[PDB]
Amino acid sequence: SLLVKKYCKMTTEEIIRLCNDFELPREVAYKIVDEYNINASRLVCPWQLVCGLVLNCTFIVFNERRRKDPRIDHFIVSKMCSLMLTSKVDDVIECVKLVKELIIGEKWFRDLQIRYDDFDGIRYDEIIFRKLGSMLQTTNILVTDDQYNIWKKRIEM
DNA sequence: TACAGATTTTATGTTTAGATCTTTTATGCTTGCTTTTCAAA
Repeated sequence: SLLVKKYCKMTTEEIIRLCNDFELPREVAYKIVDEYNINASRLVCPWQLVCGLVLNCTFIVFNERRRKDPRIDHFIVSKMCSLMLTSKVDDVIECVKLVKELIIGEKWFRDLQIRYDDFDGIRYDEIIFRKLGSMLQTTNILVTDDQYNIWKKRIEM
């Protein structure tokens, strides 16, 4: 598996072509390249770092269609194990959980979360009522209005 | 004015909460030396 081999050396072309497999814009891929170039000589398994960075970027870039459809979350992680030569899925989840704490406090990741409105999966208007202890926050019991509208369109079609 | 009772004043004892200083002991930095896994060939 690609998550096991150590001390690999990579080119910029491999990183920028692996970034375009998941449909990322140019500046996000450039920030992924720069985050790799900062920690170039102080790295053990670069494939894990690149995999988890392109993951944590493509949940943020594709959060709204993940809210539209949940199985895309099972589609991006299925595309990753079909490229990283890894049989199981839990290694990729532990990989992204491990690389998440390395970029959490940085300015570019904060600006990405601001610009694409991810904030660990929910809007600012929802997270400011969840942290305040507002009981009037939207609970995860009923479906959303857009989901009800597209379901009613599916019924009428 | 006048005296009985209530309250204040002054004085001392009892117990608790806490400060300050002193002494002995733990701990952390410094320097030198030796062990032991780690990225590279």
